[PDB]
Amino acid sequence: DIQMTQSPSTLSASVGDRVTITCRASQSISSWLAWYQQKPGKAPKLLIYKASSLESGVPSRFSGSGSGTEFTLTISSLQPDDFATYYCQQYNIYPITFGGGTKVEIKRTVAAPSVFIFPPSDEQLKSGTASVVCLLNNFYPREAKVQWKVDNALQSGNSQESVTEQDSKDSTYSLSSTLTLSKADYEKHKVYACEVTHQGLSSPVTKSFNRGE
Amino acid sequence: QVQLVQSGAEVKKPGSSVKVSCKASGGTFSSLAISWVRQAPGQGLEWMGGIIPIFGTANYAQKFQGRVTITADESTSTAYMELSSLRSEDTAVYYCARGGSVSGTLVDFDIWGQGTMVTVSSASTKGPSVFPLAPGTAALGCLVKDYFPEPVTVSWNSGALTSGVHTFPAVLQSSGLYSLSSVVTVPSSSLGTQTYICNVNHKPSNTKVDKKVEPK
Amino acid sequence: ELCDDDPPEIPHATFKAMAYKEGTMLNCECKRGFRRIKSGSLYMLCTGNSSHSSWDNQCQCMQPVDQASLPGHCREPPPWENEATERIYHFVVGQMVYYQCVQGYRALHRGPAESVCKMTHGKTRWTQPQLICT
Repeated sequence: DIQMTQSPSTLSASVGDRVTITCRASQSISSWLAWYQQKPGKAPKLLIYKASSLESGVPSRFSGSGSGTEFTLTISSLQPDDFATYYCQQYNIYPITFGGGTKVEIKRTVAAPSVFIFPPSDEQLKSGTASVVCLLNNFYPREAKVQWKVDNALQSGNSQESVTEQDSKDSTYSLSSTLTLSKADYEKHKVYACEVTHQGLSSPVTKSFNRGE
Repeated sequence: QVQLVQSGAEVKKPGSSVKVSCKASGGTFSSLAISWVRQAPGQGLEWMGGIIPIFGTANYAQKFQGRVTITADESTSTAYMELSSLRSEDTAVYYCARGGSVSGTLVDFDIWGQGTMVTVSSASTKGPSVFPLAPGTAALGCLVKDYFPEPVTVSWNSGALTSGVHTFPAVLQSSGLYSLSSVVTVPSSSLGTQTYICNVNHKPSNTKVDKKVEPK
Repeated sequence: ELCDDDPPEIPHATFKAMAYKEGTMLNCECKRGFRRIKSGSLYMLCTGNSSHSSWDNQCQCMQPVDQASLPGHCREPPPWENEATERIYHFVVGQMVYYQCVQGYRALHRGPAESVCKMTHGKTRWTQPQLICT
C-alpha cells in the first residue's frame, strides 16, 4: 500500500494568515491526489482533485501544488469557515489511501486552566463504584497533562479523559478526567488530588480534597 | 444538485452483518463509481471499496478479507455496502461517495453521503445513571454514567442556561458502557438562590432524567 | 423510431445501456459453424404494455423462466444457444447509454459521460459525450 503522510498533524492560525499543509506519498502517485475538508460530525468535502484542480464552488483562496511524492494545500488569507481538518487522498493505485489529517485551529492568547476536583456523589457510592472527576476549564493551547494521586501514590491505568472542541465564543478548550476506583479502595484512602501541567501555569497546579471533609 | 442519502444508525452484535444503503436524491447514479469510506471515532478516513453502477465492476481493500460486498440497484439509484463478521474495530461512521469522473473506482470523491454510524458491541441497551458533580466562580455538573448505545443529550435548566456550559465527548469504558460529563461554571453568589438542573435524555432506552445539582 | 447510427465510439472507453427502451432491436446472430434457424426471427424486439415489458420474436441457432421487466424498458436478454460473441443492438429515440474509461485510462471530463439518441432536424443523432480517456 501507498502510505500518505501529512504534516503538521495540527496547526494554529488566525483569520488572514496563510497556511501550508503538506502531504508526502511513500512512492510516486503522479498527480492523482485530492484534498478534502471535514468539520466535526459532517462528511468530507472535496476541495482539489488531480493535485491542483479547484473543485466547482470551492473558493479560490484554496490551491494545491505538487507531483510524484510531495504535495501541498495552501489556504491564502484564512477565513472563519476554514478552521476544520484537512485530508489528502491518493488514487494512483489500489488500495485508495488517505493522509492522517491536519487540524487547522484558531490561534488565541495563552489561557491557564481553572481547575476543579469533585469527589464521588453519595448516590454513586451507594452502588459500589467511585468516580472522582477533575475539570480543567477554558485553557489554551490544547496541550494539557493530568496526573492523579491517591494518598500521594501516583495512579496509572485507572483514568479516562475527554476534551471539548474549541469553544465557539472564546476559542479555549476544556478537559475532564475521571479516576475510577471501587468503593472499597475509595474508603481506604484519604487524599485525592489532580495535578495539572499547562504552559499557562508557572508550575503544575494541584487541586485536592480529603475524603469525608 | 445530486445528493446521497444514507440509511440510519445501526447497533450490531459482534459476529453479525450490517447492510447500509446509499440512495441518490435529485438525480440518478449514471456510470459514476459509488464508493464506501469509513472513519472510526477520532480517527482518519479508510477506503473500503467501490462499484461502477450499470457496469457492475467492484474493487475492494484486501485488508477487509472478503468481508465487504458492494452492490447497486440502478432502477432505484441505491448502492449498498454489506460488512460481515462484525467486530468492535468496525465501529465507525460509514460514508458513501460518488466519483468525480468515469475513471472507474480510482477517482476523487466529489459528492458524499451524510454518514451512517454503525456501533458493534456485545453490550445491551441501558439508560444512564445521573450523578451530581456538586459545587468568585463555582463549577458544577452531572456525570451521565453507564449507558449504551450513543447518544445522550444534555441541557441545563431546560435550555435557559447555555453560558459557561461544557458537555464533553462520551468515553467508552472497559465495561463496554459509555460515560459523559457535562459541567457549567456559575457565580458562587448564585448557589444559595438558584437551582441548577441537568436534563439528560437517552432516546435508545427512553430514559429522561432531570437531576437537580445541589450544594453538598 | 430507430437511430440509424450506433452510439458514439469513444477511444479507450466503452458504453452500456442501463435498460433497453421499447422498440430496441437485437440481431439474431449465430456463432461460427452455426446458422440461423429456417423461417425464424431475424431480430428480437423489446415490446411492452401497462404491466410489463419483454423481448418478442426470440432468436434461434438455458433457464426455463425468462422474466419480464417493468413497463417501458427491457433488461439484457438471456444468452441463446450457439449465439455470436458480439451483440448487434439497434436503439430508438430517447435511448441513453453510459460511458466508462477502460481500466488503465482516465478522464479529465467531470461528471456523467452519457449519450442520448435525439430526433433533431427530422433525423436521428446521438449526443456527443464530451469524453477523452487518456
